Amino acid sequence: MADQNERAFQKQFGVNLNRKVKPGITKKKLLRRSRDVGLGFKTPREAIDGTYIDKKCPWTGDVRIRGRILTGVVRKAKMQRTIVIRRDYLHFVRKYSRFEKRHRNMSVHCSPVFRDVEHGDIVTIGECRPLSKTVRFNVLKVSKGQGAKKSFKKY
Amino acid sequence: MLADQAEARRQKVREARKRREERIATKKQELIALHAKEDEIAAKAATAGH
Amino acid sequence: AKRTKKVGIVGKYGTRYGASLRKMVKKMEITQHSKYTCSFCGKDSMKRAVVGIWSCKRCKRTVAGGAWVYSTTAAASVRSAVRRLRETKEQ
Amino acid sequence: MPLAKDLLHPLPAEEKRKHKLKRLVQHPNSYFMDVKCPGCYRITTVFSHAQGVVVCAGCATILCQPTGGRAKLTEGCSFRRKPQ
Amino acid sequence: ALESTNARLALVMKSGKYCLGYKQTLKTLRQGKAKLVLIASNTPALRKSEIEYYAMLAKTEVQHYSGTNIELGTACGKYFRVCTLSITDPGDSDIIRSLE
Amino acid sequence: GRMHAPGKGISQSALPYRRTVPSWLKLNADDVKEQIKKLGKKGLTPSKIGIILRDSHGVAQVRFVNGNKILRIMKSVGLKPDIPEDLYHMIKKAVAIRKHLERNRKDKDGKFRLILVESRIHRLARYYKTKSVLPPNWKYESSTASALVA
Amino acid sequence: MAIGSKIIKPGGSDPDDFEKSIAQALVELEANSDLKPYLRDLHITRAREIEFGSKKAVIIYVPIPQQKVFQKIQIILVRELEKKFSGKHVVVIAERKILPKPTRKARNPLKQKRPRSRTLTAVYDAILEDLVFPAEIVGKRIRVKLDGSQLVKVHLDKNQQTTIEHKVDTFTSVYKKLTGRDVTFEFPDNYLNV
Amino acid sequence: VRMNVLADALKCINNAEKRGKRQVLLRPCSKVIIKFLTVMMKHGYIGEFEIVDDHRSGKIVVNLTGRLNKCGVISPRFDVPINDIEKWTNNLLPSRQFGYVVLTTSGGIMDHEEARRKHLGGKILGFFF
RNA sequence: GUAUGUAAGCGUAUUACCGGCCGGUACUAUUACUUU
Repeated sequence: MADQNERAFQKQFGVNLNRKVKPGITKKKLLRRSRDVGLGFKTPREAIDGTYIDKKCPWTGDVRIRGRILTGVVRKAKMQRTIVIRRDYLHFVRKYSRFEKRHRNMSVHCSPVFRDVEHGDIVTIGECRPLSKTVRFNVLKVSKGQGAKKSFKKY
Repeated sequence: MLADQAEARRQKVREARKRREERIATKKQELIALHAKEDEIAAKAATAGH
Repeated sequence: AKRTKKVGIVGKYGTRYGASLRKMVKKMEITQHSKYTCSFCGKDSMKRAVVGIWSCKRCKRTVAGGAWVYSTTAAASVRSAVRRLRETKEQ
Repeated sequence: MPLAKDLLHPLPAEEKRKHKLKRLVQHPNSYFMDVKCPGCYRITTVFSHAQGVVVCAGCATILCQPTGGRAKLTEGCSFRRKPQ
Repeated sequence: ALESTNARLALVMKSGKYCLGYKQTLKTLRQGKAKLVLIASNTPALRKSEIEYYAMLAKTEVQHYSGTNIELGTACGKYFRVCTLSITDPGDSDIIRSLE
Repeated sequence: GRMHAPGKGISQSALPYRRTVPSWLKLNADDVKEQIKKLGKKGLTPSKIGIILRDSHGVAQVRFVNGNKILRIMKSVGLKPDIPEDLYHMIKKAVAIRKHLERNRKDKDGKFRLILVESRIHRLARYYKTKSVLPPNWKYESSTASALVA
Repeated sequence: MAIGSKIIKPGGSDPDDFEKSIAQALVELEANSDLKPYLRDLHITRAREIEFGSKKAVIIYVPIPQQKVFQKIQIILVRELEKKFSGKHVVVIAERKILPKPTRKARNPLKQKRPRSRTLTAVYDAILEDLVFPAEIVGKRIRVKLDGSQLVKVHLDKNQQTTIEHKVDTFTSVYKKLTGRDVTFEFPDNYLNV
Repeated sequence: VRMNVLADALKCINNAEKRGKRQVLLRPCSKVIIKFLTVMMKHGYIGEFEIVDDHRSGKIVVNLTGRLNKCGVISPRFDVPINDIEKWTNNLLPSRQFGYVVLTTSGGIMDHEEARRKHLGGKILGFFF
């Protein structure tokens, strides 16, 4: 992406790598501890390997993704570190004794751990600490990102 | 790069299909030829005579 | 931009000389300055030099034509008619 | 009768009268033949609704010329109305 | 009538071999590679008759085109105004012995 | 249906029940396969192969003798044309009648029908983009179409 | 060389007696040497015997690439088996395994989570197809009884039905134990073209 | 074309019984139709049905006792949340005693009587009296 | 004598342990719908 090059030096609160005085070394070069997303939700391994600062990320940030787990389809991948999902469902109105198909279009934060997020991906989103006005969610799993043909590379 | 590496696997798998088919084709010619040979050598000479 | 939907070329004449006259102009000023298929080079390189004269840029075959149009409507009919009378007199 | 079945065992004569698609199990009236042009030992199996302007093995002789139901098999040609 | 050649020229393009244009067509006419020469109805008077005469001495058959340059070229499927063709080896053709 | 016209008129292929037969047919699956390659190299479309082989041979159905339909056979050996034959023919007709309209403008019936021939291409192509047999956002436009046929 | 047992009989079961006996039968046929090259590749995975109310039918299980090869010869192989193994009607199926669209506790098809082919009924239709080799079931007309029972009419061609027409009765049992639905047989008696 | 195939066959059955005619040719017979038709058999409403294997989509010949006043098909298949079972049976069934409403339920295509015993509601396929 | 509706068997998703069939563990196509 960017080499986390913003006007400020991007640092995570409470991790300064201590060169000087404290017992030496077994490789990895990084004090980066990484998550178990645990509603049996498996981590993407780029969390552990992530140079990316993202303080609004649950993998690199001091945030809980708290509450409602919903599954939806990405309609717009356009934004740097957030995506739009449209969820479309039947709401049964008893009066009309038929439904109306109805939509809610909601912005949801894509941490840059999640790569090949493209419209039309089915994505598992969790309500998040409500992150920037229309962004009230964060992606807990990209369950699609996909390409059932594309997973194994076509000749 | 992606197309070249996806040629690299499938072309070697096509070579591998040929290897399977060569082994099957040689053991088709070979197993029938030796088996036929054991039955036949004395009997074929006799038939020609008759 | 399709800058003007209605006027096209007649925007030179802008506000002057009444709209109905300006519609007539639009057809004629399209047909003139237009590259026509030269029957004698098969290339569409024929452009209006002056009022009744169309010169093909390549082969330099210069053809006499209608004032705004390479082929005037009268001409096509004219040329077919003479040609047909020619056939019957001969055999 | 207006209770008049027996379409499970559908009577011979009627089925024949109807059409190729109007059968209980719709079965082709499109058969097979073998064509012999007597200068040639060669049999090529050609159809009466031909689908080919059929050249025999090497000889561009003719064999059949199509008309839009049954292709007319032309002149002095003998054929067996059977899948060989 | 005609139809005819639009179907034919597509086949020659696909299977066979082509040289278009006065300089190559003359070269193929000279060399004897040119089984057929096709001349536009348009070609500047001189070059119609040259290419006929290179052909007459070569004994190669000239086909005189019913249409323009754009018509020649669209038939070959090339976006270019073709004013001569040599068909040098057409592999499916009954087209080798044809006169429009 | 007949979506272009009111026409109810269905005439379609009655397929003979016996899925394996014919019994009389001396010829191997290799033999029929080989002819499909040869005729396809000669530039015959799979339709033209499927009809020619029936009459010349006996090939009753290509599918029955060798388990694979003509198009499948051609594809495996790599003879497959870049755009499936049914589009090629539709696209040929649209270009041809468009070229006719440039020559003979004011054929009001021809232009109306010009729309029908493009309209069917777009719809039929739309399906093939779903199959991914056509690369997604493949578009029929007239400029390119003229070249495509030839 | 000595193609007896433990060669043509496995890939299924290393015993039994029925499998071994019919293995010996095949070897007898192979001796004729016109029979030999075509027949030798054809492996039997297993053999089961069942009875239609007097006489037992010997069903043969085929690994399936073998099936296409088996089919061409089949009637000559079957006839010769019938005289040697008499009183037995010998019938050929090819061993196909039976896969589920979600059986159960929110649960899976998986292995290879299932193209069209890899299921139930393609096998079922193949079972009619292999048991009847030269006739082929022109119509197949399936009765449901008033007292909630389902029964199939299987309508046999008429051409070369002569080898399977005595076996019509046994096919009922061959179906009944393995596949299940009760089958009855109907012809059309004579070749009436539409 | 034939968006719901179900209704086209069951209309054919009604029209047939309106002549009095014991047989019908049904086109193009679905699984939903087969399950609809097996449900008929149980209550004796129709005689034996037979599905011919065209390699196309299956046709059916129906043998008809004539016990049936009329057979109707519900599309759209309205979501029954178990206590609309009672409302739907009242409206279109001639009696509370008799006549089966037919559903597509979780466990199969079953009558509302059978559905009540299993306690599995559904989406409504049909009505047979 | 039936009837089979109910129960258990047998044919690539009821396979595998541990503790004495039971009960976990390891478990598994997305949904809309529907069930509790």
